[PDB]
Amino acid sequence: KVKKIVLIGASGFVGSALLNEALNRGFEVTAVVRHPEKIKIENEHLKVKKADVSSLDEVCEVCKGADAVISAFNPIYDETIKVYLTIIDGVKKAGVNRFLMVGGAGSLFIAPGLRLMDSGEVPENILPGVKALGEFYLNFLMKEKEIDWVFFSPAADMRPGVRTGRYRLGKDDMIVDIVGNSHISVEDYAAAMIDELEHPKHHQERFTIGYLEHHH
Repeated sequence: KVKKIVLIGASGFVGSALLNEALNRGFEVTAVVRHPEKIKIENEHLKVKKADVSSLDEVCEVCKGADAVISAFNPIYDETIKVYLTIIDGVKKAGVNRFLMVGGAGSLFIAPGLRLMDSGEVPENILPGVKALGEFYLNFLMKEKEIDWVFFSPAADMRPGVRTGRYRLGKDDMIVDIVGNSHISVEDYAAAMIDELEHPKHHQERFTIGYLEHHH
């Protein structure tokens, strides 16, 4: 079973949510962040380390021995795509067989043959980053066979909320509620990610999540 893991980019709303969810469930975690000072969690199953995510040798070194690696790394952008690659290649060179990545909603279908990125529904101010993340999955992950990867596409609108434990799990189509909105809490997204880590249901593929009920 999976016991020891490395969490790359264990900061921000998502990285922090994954960090706490994994420790609370008995995992021994090595969190890699740019600013260790921001983390004040006290637990004997936790190690905090700094690494140059853009350096292949540094990513490879910190992942050695791990049972699995989860990356929550974010975020011109041809440099970004380049970093997404260095991470997965660093993980493969370390010998780990399971890699889980926090994805985006851009590559999800909102209609037959139409992905969210190409629809115009994405806010102008974040389109560049959305496209780069979607392109990495589509043009790189989809051809990878030398590791068991999982790209987890969150709902179009993800923010801090409640850990309800109730939601729909999908594959490639965006999940929307009765009102037509696609959303999920950061806490519920993390709970699902650790569920996939603890009890594998997906292999070399992308899956997604979203609420079915609507808040009032």
